Amino acid sequence: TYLEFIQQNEERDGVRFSWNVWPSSRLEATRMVVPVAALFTPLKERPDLPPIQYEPVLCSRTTCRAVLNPLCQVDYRAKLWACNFCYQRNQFPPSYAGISELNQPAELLPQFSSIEYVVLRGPQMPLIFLYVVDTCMEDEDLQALKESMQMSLSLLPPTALVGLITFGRMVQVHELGCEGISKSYVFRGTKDLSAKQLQEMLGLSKVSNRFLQPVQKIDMNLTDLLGELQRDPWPVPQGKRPLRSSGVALSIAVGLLECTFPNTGARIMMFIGGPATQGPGMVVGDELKTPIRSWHDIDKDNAKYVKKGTKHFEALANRAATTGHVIDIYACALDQTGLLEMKCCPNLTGGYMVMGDSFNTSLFKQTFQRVFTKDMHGQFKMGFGGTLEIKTSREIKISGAIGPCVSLNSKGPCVSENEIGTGGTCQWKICGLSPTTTLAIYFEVVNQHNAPIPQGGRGAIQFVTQYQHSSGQRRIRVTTIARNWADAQTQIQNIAASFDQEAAAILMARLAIYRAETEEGPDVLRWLDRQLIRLCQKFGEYHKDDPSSFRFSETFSLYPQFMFHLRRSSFLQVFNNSPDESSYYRHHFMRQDLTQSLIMIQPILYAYSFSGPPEPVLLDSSSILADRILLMDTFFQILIYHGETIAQWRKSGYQDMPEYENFRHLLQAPVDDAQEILHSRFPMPRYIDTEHGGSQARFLLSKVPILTDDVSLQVFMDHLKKLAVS
Amino acid sequence: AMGSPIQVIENDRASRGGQVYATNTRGQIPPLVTTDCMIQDQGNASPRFIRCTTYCFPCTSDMAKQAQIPLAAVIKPFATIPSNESPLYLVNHGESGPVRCNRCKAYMCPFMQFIEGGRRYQCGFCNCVNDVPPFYFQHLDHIGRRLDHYEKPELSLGSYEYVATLDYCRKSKPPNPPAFIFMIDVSYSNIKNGLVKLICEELKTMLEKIPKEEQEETSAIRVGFITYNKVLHFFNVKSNLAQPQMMVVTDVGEVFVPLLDGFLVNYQESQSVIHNLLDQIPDMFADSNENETVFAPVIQAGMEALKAADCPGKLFIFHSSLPTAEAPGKLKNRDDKKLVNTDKEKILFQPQTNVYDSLAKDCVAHGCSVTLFLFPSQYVDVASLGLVPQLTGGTLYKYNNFQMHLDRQQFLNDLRNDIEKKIGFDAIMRVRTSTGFRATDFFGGILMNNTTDVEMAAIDCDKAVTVEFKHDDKLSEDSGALIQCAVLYTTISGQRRLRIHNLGLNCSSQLADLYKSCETDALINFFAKSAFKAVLHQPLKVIREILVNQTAHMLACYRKNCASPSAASQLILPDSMKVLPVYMNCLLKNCVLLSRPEISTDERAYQRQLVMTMGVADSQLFFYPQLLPIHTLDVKSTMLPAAVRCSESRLSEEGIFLLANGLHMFLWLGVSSPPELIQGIFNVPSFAHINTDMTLLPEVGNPYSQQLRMIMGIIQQKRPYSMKLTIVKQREQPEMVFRQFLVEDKGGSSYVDFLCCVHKEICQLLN
Amino acid sequence: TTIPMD
Ligand SMILES: [Zn+2]
Ligand SMILES: [Zn+2]
Repeated sequence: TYLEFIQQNEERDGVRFSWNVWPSSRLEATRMVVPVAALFTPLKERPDLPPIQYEPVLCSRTTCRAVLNPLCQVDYRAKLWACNFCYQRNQFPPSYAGISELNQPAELLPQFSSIEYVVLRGPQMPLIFLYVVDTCMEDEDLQALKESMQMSLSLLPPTALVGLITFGRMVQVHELGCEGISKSYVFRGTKDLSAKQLQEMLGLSKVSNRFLQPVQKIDMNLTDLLGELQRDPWPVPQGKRPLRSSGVALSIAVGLLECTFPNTGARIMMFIGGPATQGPGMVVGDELKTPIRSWHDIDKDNAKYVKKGTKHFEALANRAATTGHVIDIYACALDQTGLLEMKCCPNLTGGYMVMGDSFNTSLFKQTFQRVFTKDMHGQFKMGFGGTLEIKTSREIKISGAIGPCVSLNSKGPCVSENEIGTGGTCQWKICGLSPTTTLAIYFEVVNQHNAPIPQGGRGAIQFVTQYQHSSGQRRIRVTTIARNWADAQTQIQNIAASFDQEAAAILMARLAIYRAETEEGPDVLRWLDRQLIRLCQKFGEYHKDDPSSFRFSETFSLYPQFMFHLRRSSFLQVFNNSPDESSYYRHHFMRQDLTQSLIMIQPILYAYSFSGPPEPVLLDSSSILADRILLMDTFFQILIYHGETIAQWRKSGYQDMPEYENFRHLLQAPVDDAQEILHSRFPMPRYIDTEHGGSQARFLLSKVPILTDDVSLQVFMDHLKKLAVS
Repeated sequence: AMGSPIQVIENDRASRGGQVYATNTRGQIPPLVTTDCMIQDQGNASPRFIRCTTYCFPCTSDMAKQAQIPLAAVIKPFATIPSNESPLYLVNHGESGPVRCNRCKAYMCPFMQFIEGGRRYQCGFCNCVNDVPPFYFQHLDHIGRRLDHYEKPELSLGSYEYVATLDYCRKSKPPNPPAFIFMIDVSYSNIKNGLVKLICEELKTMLEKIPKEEQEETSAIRVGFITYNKVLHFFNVKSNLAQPQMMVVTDVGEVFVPLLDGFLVNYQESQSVIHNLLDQIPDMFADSNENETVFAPVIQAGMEALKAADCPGKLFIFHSSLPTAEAPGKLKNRDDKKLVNTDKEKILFQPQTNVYDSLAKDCVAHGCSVTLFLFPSQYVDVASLGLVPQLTGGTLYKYNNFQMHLDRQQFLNDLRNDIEKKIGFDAIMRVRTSTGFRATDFFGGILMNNTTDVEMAAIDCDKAVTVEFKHDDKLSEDSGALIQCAVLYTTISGQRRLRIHNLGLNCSSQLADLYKSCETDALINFFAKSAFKAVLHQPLKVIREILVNQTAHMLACYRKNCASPSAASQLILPDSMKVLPVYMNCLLKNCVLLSRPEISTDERAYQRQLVMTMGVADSQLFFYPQLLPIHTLDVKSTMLPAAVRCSESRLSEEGIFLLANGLHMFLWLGVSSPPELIQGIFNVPSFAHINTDMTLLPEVGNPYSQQLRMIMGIIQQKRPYSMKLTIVKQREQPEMVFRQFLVEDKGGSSYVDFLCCVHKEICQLLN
Repeated sequence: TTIPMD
């Protein structure tokens, strides 16, 4: 079963392709509509695997350098192995001597396609956590934040260096450990500073400090300071917003680590309570009279900050990414904080983006502590300054990648001229990554001269991810995968069967959304639809000009429905959310694995009823019944909807009565499953408990030339069916 | 043979000392500043507040021009008045405020002639008639004495104060009490010489003696603290911190105060936190290895902090060396040999950058005054570091090559003294006159943006502003010349007040009267300041020429117009100017108007400033040191020995002398100096047994060491700066310096040579 | 005060 194949290969290699059988020619692949792409998770959970301790072993050819893997042929009685990527003959290292057909090195076992090595680098660095705190918020808020901060500080490894920077009208860089007096360096929150200027001003050398010190050495002091922290003194006049130098504080923090611990794992964590009002990075005026830019404002070109403000953060983002540091943004305010302009920082460095109404909410507190989740060995499930390299067989080339990363612009034979997303490279830097971090790598078939050697068997791709494990341990994660080549003029079938509609869907949504940012407007829906049609035309069963005859193999049948939900999703239809929300959703979707990605594109709706166990039901109004309870799970929120009948039974009180044991259960059933998700899911979803005619039914109802408009899946399928056949 | 200084000072003490001086007559000539008499107001201002170069002005401009006697006044608005003399009164005219002529705006003083039954008072300065406001009306009586007179100070006294109404205040709102900001240079130099600890430890004691009116129980003056070295360290000392906070601002150039609340607190309320900080600062920078420091940013910062707390203030800056760290006001080591006739010599005395003058203006604009305690040890460019503090009305204290075991007491005495000084804030002095002449020039630690208002961020009891007048029209030998000084300021309690000084001078068309009423001490104070200001504008040889020619011109005029016929072989000098030549020669011999061979620019700049602020008492002594013989001292039954001429001729190998100019105090010892004395004073048996390098206070001694200590005290008494003692052993020792103060000897030319010079040009003016 | 210049 292909479904087992898909599952098995994702569980083993944290990989998922659009096609699992590739076209031996560039032409037929071009007209295969969905490109040979893969959703790739470099640190996919895999406890069944030992971290085998030793160097990886690489091909001796300089331009190749692949990692010895199960695809390489081995001549034991001659201590040689042939690189499956460039055929180069290679010798084994001395310690391998014993190697034999029946007792071979792990890296060569299929079970170990995907294995982790333990580099003996040398500099065992401690993790660095830099808190960049905003102080312009109500005491309730700042107090909660202060508490959340203390909590994290207690989860940090004793060797981890911690640094504190607070800001408001001005920016303060706290010198910790400094006992008896407690001091700090203050800068105008009105003007920038280079990592140099700051190094000089704060009086630091070149390349622990008084600013970043041991957790097991500062604990007391820092927790005291954190606790004594009070909101920005400078009073705010009526009709005005606080003077918050968010943009400068970040710049000072980025620079602080740039001149102290460059090129090494570290999280710059900036918590904000409102928008930056005193540039650079300024996001909006200080006079309440003016509302923060909207999606309409920004389109009517009536957003005078957006461009400058974003230009600022982008620069910071690239510095930090280039210095190998992560930037997180925890924005909690009743109104926009400027995420849209700041998005590139957590988007480019593998950082987190967390939205909220206030830090004094379970929503936030919960989310923030999930950030410091420990693994089975009490180590953060964090990875730092990862470097991802991807080798391909000579018949394949790398178009580009889409997801949390930055290009290392490493040219080579594997890179393709025609680039997609972050392309022109075979190497990307992912400063911050987790077991969930997933990237989208687009490939391009090469063998252009149409009818050439189909021979060689399969094509292969290798993924090498080096990173600094939270443990301080340096590591290299290696994955090598191979899929069979096929002659499309004799195997269209064997190829079409390999389609992975779910993956394909997401992969395309990723390209569609990447464009949505790019200089491209609503021509997205346009291109997306054009493709859907082309796919139906090449892989659908049908007689020309006979819509009623159109039918899809069960291998494709859901692709159409996926697109249907994508094109009408908040991911491409921004105008119903704030520029900030829009950025927040896109941030998470371009990260997520195939599973979560799907829920994000097409919410799951389960129905509960006295008549049978909970069963997923169509994301249609038809699914909304009077005697049924619904649990709609988009990724960002969990909603429970009580149908009319059940709403009355519930407003009537039957639940308390001992006679209606079951009813009381029914009401609870969906609530219980929402509790699990409300812990398991990382960005903790917003919760909603509504019912027939509730003020919040809206949240459910709403979720339930151009190829079409805001219509129904049926109409959509109709207009679709007819265009596919002509 | 001329009437020496000592004889002149003594004769006046004889005939006028120990007697009451009632300022009831108009152009009345007062005793010399060197004479101790009791003064009772009674109409015209006390000579302690204001003296003049002549108490009888020439009637016309041409007359004045013939004589060339500068008409000016030395004014010390807040001069300390003796305990045994009556204090000023505080007049409150209510809502309206003080009554003033509508035309020239002169205040209600004894110079207002009440007419028409006392309904309209004609003003004595411009002759305009005014309407005695309702509430102020009062019946005249026999010749108009108003039946009020002796009851109301403003009507019968020369000096007194008015309560200022809100329209006398900035932004028409009650000002706030001032604040004191201590800024300590903690770079290496001052950490090593143990100055930092000194200032911190000693500051814990003195912060208590901070001034406060009797009417209140605690001082309204708040305090602030700062340390620095090319970077500023502000401190938060709010009355609720168990520990003081520290905020470092490294953005010199575009400086700013990182606080408000926690910076400028009540020393009482935040006592324990401040001491806490004061114990700490010394250790805190103990290992500092920083040597370069900034300056302009510091003044910049304090001023800013004050502007923010919206209150006037005074910065007590403690600096050590030439500020070299890059930042605005960066000072180089530009000490050049551009003098003696360079015509460009002036630049040596002006500040390097154009920033200091600006900073000074901003300070004055915000009632910020800066007093600087400088402990140099090498060139420091005083012409730059002392501008803001001069223009701002502050005080400049220099301690060359500071050494703890010697200078500790001198500096601490200065500091205590300077903190307890009676001071007014954010003041502006205006000198109105009667019809005919007007104030046209000012000299003093002041700043002026227009041509009538003398702005003093801070003014104290020692500071004296000198005002030159010029003829505007013609004066009446009948009405004479009136003068009304008025200083508006803010008190340490935060009150807007006005201090008034009225003075009636005589007028005349007769040259005899002009001279008969001159005061040499006054005239010298003017010439000194006048020339000292000119240094920044004309070649010194140009200044010296004007001084000499004006001196010869004055005497020539007197000779050809007043002096009874006498032989051409004689040189006539009016009694008013007996000792003028001597003193004038001293000014010309002074280092500020002299040159290069020895004496650092730093020393010239320093003196040039110190004098600019002096009153008559001060300038008299500064230019003609007081030389007391100590060996011939009457044992326990003393009262300060008689002064001896400032010549080496009056020294004896067997004697021991005391020479003081108000700044330096030399103890000269001759070789054949009696071992008896050298014992009861330095506790060592012989002359060769004393070490100069050990100029510290010598106690013990029962009859003499005590009697000498007595006089040293009485000498320092009325003197603002605490003198630096320096022991000199006769034959070839440091004595070289000492000889400089023997102002009558040649050292320029001797007193006799100069006299001989003047006579030549007086003869040249062939008449 | 008269002074004969000799
Ligand atoms: Zn190879
Ligand atoms: Zn008048």
